Amino acid sequence: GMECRPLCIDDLELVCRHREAMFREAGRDALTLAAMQDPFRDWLLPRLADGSYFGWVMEEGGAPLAGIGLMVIEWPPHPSHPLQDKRGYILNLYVDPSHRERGIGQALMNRAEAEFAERGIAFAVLHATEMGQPLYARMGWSPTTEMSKPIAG
Amino acid sequence: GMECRPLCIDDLELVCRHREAMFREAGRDALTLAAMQDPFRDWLLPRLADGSYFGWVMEEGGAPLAGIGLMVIEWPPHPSHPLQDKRGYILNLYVDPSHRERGIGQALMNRAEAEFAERGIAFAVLHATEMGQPLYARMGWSPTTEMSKPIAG
Ligand SMILES: [Mg+2]
Ligand SMILES: [Mg+2]
Ligand SMILES: [Mg+2]
Ligand SMILES: [Mg+2]
Ligand SMILES: [Zn+2]
Ligand SMILES: [Zn+2]
Repeated sequence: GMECRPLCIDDLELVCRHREAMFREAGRDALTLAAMQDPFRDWLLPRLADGSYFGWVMEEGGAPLAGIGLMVIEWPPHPSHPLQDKRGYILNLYVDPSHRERGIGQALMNRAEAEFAERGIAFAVLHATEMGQPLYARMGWSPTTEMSKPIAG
Repeated sequence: GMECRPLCIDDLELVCRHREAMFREAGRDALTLAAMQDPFRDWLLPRLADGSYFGWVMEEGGAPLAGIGLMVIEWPPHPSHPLQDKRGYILNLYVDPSHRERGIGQALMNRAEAEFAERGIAFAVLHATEMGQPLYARMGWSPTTEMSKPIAG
């Protein structure tokens, strides 16, 4: 059957694979993801260790098919969370391509949101792929007013 | 004349005033901003002190008319900055209502972006108000795929 478990330190490679696959499928350049590979792994390692990167893995008979990441990031108190100097952040949601008609992505999102609730977090954000956006909207997520610009990059 | 200067620790109250005015004018609830007031001030104080919140003030004959804030936040290496575990963040841009036809907002944005360039930052983000958005777009800023959801808030 299908079971969910918390991420652990031994999931380092899994998370890196999920991140790359998610971005590749969303149309990011393979060479850019190759440049990101080692920097991301080096970033993730200590944060799995100290729990600042947490999340959940969905497994079929013990084999990981999907994963999600979550963080609680420092943020200035804000009208969406006037009393809190933090917000939730969801990242690296990836579901195996042959297992996308089973509610896995929604199940992992539910686990992530529930974890934020348990932690008393007022407000959360994520950066969607075009593929994920309809699910997030269905689940009560709204587009923000964020904008971006390359500076030296 | 009009002169720009770096923010200093004595600008604590100025920055808090700018933040409130910016959000009020953007249509955020006055009561919510009132709830944010003390938490935000307490958050800002040590960060002005240590430079993690930096920025610039525009003055007319020594009287502050406008300000902008900038931070370099921790972030996982990402396809928009594959080699860097950080991104630039711009916040609290406010211009006195009687001085909005003078290019001040664009001038402060230019100073902020140049500061990020000096610091070798690859990529930056901001959260726009509807009022600011046309300027940012003119200045080469693009909407992101960020979405948000209240959790316990
Ligand atoms: Mg283990
Ligand atoms: Mg954002
Ligand atoms: Mg001073
Ligand atoms: Mg964002
Ligand atoms: Zn299966
Ligand atoms: Zn004047």
